[PDB]
Amino acid sequence: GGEEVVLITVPSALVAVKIAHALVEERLAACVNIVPGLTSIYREEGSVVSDHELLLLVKTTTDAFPKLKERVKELHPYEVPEIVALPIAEGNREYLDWLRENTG
Amino acid sequence: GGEEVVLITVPSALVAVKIAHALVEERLAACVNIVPGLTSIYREEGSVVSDHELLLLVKTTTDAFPKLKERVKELHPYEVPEIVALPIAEGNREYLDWLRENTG
Amino acid sequence: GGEEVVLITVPSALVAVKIAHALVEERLAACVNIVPGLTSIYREEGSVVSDHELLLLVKTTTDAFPKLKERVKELHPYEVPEIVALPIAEGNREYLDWLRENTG
Amino acid sequence: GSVRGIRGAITVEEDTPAAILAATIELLLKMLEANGIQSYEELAAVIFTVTEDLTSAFPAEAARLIGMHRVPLLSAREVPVPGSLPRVIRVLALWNTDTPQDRVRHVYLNEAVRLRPD
Amino acid sequence: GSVRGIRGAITVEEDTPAAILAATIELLLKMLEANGIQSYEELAAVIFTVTEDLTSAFPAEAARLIGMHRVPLLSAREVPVPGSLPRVIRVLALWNTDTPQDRVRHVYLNEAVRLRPD
Amino acid sequence: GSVRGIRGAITVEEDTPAAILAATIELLLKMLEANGIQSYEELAAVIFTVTEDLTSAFPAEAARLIGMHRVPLLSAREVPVPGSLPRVIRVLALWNTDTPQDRVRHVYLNEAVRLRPD
Amino acid sequence: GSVRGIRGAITVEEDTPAAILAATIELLLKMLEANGIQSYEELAAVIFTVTEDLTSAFPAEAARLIGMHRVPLLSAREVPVPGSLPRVIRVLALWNTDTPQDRVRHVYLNEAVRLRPD
Amino acid sequence: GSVRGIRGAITVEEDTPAAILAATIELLLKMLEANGIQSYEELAAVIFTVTEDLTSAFPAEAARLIGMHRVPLLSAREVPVPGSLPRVIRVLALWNTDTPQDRVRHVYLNEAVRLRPD
Amino acid sequence: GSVRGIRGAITVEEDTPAAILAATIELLLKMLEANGIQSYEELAAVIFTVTEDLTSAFPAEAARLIGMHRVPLLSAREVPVPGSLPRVIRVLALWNTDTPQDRVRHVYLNEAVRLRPD
Amino acid sequence: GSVRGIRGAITVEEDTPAAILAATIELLLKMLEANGIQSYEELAAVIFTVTEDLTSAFPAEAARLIGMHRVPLLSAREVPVPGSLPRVIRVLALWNTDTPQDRVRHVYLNEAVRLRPD
Amino acid sequence: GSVRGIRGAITVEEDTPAAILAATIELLLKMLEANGIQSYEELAAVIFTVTEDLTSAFPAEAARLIGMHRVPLLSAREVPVPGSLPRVIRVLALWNTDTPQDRVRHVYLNEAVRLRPD
Amino acid sequence: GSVRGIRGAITVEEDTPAAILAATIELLLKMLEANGIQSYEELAAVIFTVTEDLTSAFPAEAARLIGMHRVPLLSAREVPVPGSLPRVIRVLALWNTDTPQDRVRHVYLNEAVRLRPD
Repeated sequence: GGEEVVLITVPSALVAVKIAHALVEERLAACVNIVPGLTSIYREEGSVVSDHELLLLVKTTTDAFPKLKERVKELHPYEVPEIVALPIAEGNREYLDWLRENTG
Repeated sequence: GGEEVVLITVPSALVAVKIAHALVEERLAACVNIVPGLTSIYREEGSVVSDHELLLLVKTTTDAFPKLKERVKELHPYEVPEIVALPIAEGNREYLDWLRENTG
Repeated sequence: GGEEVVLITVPSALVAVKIAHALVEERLAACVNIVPGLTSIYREEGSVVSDHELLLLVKTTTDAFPKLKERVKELHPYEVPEIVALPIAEGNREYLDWLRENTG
Repeated sequence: GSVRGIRGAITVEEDTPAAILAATIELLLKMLEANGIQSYEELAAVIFTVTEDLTSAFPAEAARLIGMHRVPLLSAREVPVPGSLPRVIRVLALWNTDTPQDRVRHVYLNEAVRLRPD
Repeated sequence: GSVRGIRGAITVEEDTPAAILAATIELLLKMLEANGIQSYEELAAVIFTVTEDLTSAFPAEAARLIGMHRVPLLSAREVPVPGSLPRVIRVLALWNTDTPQDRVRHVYLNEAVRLRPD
Repeated sequence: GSVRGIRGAITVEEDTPAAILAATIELLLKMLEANGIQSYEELAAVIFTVTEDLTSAFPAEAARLIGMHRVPLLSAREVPVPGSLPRVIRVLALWNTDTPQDRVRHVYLNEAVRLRPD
Repeated sequence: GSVRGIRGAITVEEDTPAAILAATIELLLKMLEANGIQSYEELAAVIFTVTEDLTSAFPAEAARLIGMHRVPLLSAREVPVPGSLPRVIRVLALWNTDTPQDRVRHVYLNEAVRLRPD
Repeated sequence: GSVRGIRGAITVEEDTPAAILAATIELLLKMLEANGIQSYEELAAVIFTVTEDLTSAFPAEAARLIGMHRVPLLSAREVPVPGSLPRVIRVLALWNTDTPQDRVRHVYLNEAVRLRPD
Repeated sequence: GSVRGIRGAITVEEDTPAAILAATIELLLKMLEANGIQSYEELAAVIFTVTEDLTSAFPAEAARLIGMHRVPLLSAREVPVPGSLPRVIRVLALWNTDTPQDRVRHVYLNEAVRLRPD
Repeated sequence: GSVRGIRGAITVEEDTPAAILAATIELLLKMLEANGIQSYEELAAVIFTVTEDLTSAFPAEAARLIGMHRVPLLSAREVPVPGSLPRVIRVLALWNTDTPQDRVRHVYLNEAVRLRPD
Repeated sequence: GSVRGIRGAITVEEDTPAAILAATIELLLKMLEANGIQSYEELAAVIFTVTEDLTSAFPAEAARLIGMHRVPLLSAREVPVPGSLPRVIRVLALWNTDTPQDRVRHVYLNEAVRLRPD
Repeated sequence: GSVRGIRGAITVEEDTPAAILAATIELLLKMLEANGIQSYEELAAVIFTVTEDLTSAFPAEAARLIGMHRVPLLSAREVPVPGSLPRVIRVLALWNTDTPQDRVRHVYLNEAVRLRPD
């Protein structure tokens, strides 16, 4: 069907809301879930560092993904935003129809 | 193998527990993780609204999915429950064997 | 591309940090997100029980997965660790290139 | 033209910065849509107030996420009257319009509908 | 027309809902009479503030007993400066008039007269 | 004419009445100079708010030291969001002007510059 | 028949509504299984008590998730004796059985096992 | 015979001894009427619980105003879960009857009706 | 048989674990003697409650010093009504007997005699 | 050889055990790398201190995740000077080296850089 | 020679000066015996820390009862992490020895054994 | 060489930043003079502790006014034992010397002389 869940990692609530709102408002997403309170350990430059972060789960479709990537890059305060899409294998039919109706 | 992770979004702890318990008890799932404290931004009717919500991560299999969808629809207080399955590409073999033993 | 998100469930912050740090430090992962505060309902032996748990989201690749599984089994205090990989369908190109550069 | 205040309110379930900001956006945009406001140039000022139980974020910050960069924003804390509706964000906007007082629409969302003056 | 604020204040002897509401009515009506306001259509908004020791009722509720159903009403809690006059209800109304600033009358009742800017 | 709010803020180092009053004067006069206001007749009202840590004086008193005797002055206490800038005095003035929204200047002094919406 | 109380206890790691409800379900179902209770018709009443550190949810709510809709449910707060096991949910059920006192099984889960009367 | 619990609840508007006692009487008598209890000889015990905000009187005292002099009366304080219905008096009576569990009536009065298990 | 509650109470002079345990034993044994109970097999359950000022020990522990190992024991904290008798330990036992309600004896010791329902 | 202390500090955004442990690891490893320490055998002791707002975990625990099992670890709480940088973890290590005092590197991370003695 | 820290800990049952002093002596002497220290001349310093619940005495005083008159003694209060072992006295001694790090023995007494790094 | 701690203490009359800094300087310089320390290169570290009543400044800041820029400085809060000398600043310095333990001089100033170990 092409429905996807996109994971976007953001540094703060302002960013999380700003992006989540823009994606839904602009129909690049039907639904965005914000998961607060993450602890992030990652490699940076030559070492391992930590950060805070929040996670956005964006329920979108593959055809809108190229637009999403550009819009997120414009809003997200990083050189390299962490944007990855995981595929949906199957799901509630009405829900999936709904995502398509509200996306694009 | 057909093992899957199902994301179910629920409005409250009572619903989260009620569903999670029913799915595990009835062997529609081997394990359910509840992630509290979400903020949900989504399109509703003609506008963008927010809600609270919790996220359930259900470790199940594809063959039990049709039953899961029906059971969740019966318990979940929405016209259109948000139920989506993400596939598992690979994993700990003992764990995956375990999920199958405990599901169905 | 083979990029994957691995879900590892851990019982405590010490374990979560110990594993997350080891995977990133050893280049089995480029990035690990720790999601605290889970409630876990699962089948154990003959009944349904609950636990606390934290969730690790590990951004790694499929080729390093076999090593990850062994390293996690060594660190994780369970007979059967819950380690499952979900595939990445697509994503930010720079990000995905970054994961590969930092993994392996 | 003259000045008409616009009021509205929204409730949240928890004192989480994301919830506050998201709720504030929903309310501000809904107020503006209800009254047909296509530009922030018509707003003299916006005053936000919150109940004593919401301290993790300032609603005024949300206003700048929707572009109200030049709208004066002030905020204050509400009187803790026992029995009042908890976790409430209230907004008063001062609108430089020629709209009659009884043609200005007010917005009450979520549990704030119970406090609507109807 | 332009906008002129109208101020006034009243004190009460105790934090009893009836006293708060009664005092609020007395003050609002007196402010309106002082300035010749025969209609609430001229009010852009009314802002009420109270001291930290009055928490049993919202003054804004009184406003709807005298019919200000369409007047936007906002309220906030005051700064607890030591030595200040206790149990004070203060009101700022924004009036859409052509009255000069120095022709707007302000109302101070009961012990609030001591804080009148004269 | 219409109404435009004017905003500004200033910080102080301690909760000393003299510091509060002096800071308030500096901010009010600077706001008025920035916008070319030569008379208080153009001000509909002024609203002052302060953070929870400034309780030794009322900023509104300073306003009468610079002659704003007829300008309605209201004050309120701010929401104590953790991490906010401490000891801040904020002012919203409502100005009866024909100045476009984007031609109104706002004033941020001392450490309040970090919270300027730029 | 006569009446026998059934006791049990479970601990949780945090005061999260989901944890409380989940733990309560685990304990109630385990108590009923231990004693062979296939119907709630045999329960005269259930009394839940909790320690002072669990205030986010009522254990009694969990009882209705497992269908005990007609079982009278009462709850109370426990005595905060220093040194006691924290975050404990205790349940006393009154069972209308003919089971001898020493044939009634009690259930202690998680860290509550340390307080089992053995 | 066997034992069936009887539950009910009532709310009051204020923590006034007269209100507590009056409310307690209303609830106890209504519970007894609902279940046809013409004598206190059938009651094994009555347990009263109250919310944290009612401390001016003991509901158990009311029970002796309606003649339950020989009925064991115990009382306890409830768990203060945020968001719960305030000022609630709850009663569990243990009734030595042969009435089936589903034929026992429970009583919820005033605002306690919202918490009825229906 | 049926169920009859047995009540009693005792006071202590200080919140010392030894005093609490000793007092609890005295009261429990006296209740059992008063009613001729030679075995704990007849007790369905025992519920202990204490006033807010006794937190150094759990009365339920005393019950196991006199051998009530199989009797379900539950405890709860009492409502702090001002003017109540301080440092009071109250016990409700549920007894599976055929004794008429008016033939069950209740025990009040030390200063608890003043609260006896006579 | 002689003894040189090594200092460093790191800040965290919230009092979450995972954040504390992760931050502590980052700081300890960075200090050791900065000074070329390839073995914990050179450390006489490590002293950790934290600000008053970090109570969910002990930084010393992190030290054992990176293998400092034989290094004596002590911790203490810092003086709450108003205006200080919040949520700070500070570490003093005592290093048995022959390194001159001015060749020992110190590490300041995140917002702790503002307190670096430069 | 070099410097090695020596650690140990002991718990007490109550905050009684005699218990604190006695426990401190037991721990200090045991640490010194474990490592063969026959003289206080080898100790550079001793740092004592205690948990938040021990305030009746200073452990450092005990050190002078066993003759450590010339050993610098410093003390500090520990971080109150919830769930930590209560009533704990911890000691870090800095020993001017040539003993390898892994040949230094550490001492954990009473309930402090559960926190031993093994 | 080896390591010897140097101790001293000073009291202040009030919690004023100037007093704290001035007192800290006096004490640090006096300690260094007493022991003939002409350079800070000999100090491995300095640990400052203060009583619970001195929170307006950090003594460690004073150390940088006298040039100890490269000396690791750590600080901690002291245990509030009732009856202790109030407003006390204590310092432990770790000195890399060959001075015998009994040839190291300690400094007690102002009211701290009463706590000197003599």
